[PDB]
Amino acid sequence: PEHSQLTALGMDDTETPEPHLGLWYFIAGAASTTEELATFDPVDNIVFNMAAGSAPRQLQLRATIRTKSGVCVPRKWTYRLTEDLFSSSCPGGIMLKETGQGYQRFLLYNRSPHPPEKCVEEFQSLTSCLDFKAFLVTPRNQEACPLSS
Amino acid sequence: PEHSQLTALGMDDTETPEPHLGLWYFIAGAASTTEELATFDPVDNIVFNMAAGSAPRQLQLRATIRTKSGVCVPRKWTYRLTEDLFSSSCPGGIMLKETGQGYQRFLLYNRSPHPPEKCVEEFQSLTSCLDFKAFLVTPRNQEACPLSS
Ligand code: NA
Ligand code: NA
Repeated sequence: PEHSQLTALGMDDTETPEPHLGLWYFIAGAASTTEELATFDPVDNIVFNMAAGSAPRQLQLRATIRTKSGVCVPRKWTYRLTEDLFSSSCPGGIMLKETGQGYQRFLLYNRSPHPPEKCVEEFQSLTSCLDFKAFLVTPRNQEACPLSS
Repeated sequence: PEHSQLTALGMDDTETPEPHLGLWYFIAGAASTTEELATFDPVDNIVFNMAAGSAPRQLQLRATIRTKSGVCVPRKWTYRLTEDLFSSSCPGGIMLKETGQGYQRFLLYNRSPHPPEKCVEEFQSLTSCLDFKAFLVTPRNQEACPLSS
């Protein structure tokens, strides 16, 4: 089972509930090339929940993508899990690193659909610092899409 | 001419003189694997100057490495140049990214042989954040070595 790889890189540890409960939102991505972010160009917003993957060391995201054009695309994604920022800039936040052969991207989620702008700024600033200058912030102009139970 | 690649990633812009004049010191390195830093294990300190490389888009470092065992190894290195941190944490600092096929490392220099410890801490913290957890700080217990003119 070859899946894309997630590594938790840091989070706001004071947020509730634990990560496998409740909803998360997709805020922004940073990568070294535009290709590693292009998949998100049609996205307005993403609401999702994270679950343990039944098989070991696995994460499942159940998502509904709100599209810039206004429609909703439901999605169930399975990943392999790997074997400052959130202290003030990003309350309710989590940053993950997505990895497979030939690609890397950093992904910024939040418990809130509209976190304080200084979160995206600090994430941009930090990733830009280390030369991951391809950057994408979801516009989040539209309502979230329905997501099951 | 295939050389290792340097990209200036940020610097304290208030330091004098311009980078191609005066001396610099090697403070620390961060990479994703120990292999990308192993070359520096025998190092106590490095004093060097940076020069334009006569051929275009090229940088030359003339260095003398003080070795942990106490000796001095002179060095002339030629690189290809690419086509927050320093605002407070690292006065006199510069961070570079060294790159070639199959490897990346971030390199921290300073005008001063012993910058304030909160510089190394912020560089460690920032690189560690983005999952570049192989880390090396030169011990700098010994005197710098002589370097020409
Ligand atoms: Na920087
Ligand atoms: Na972090």
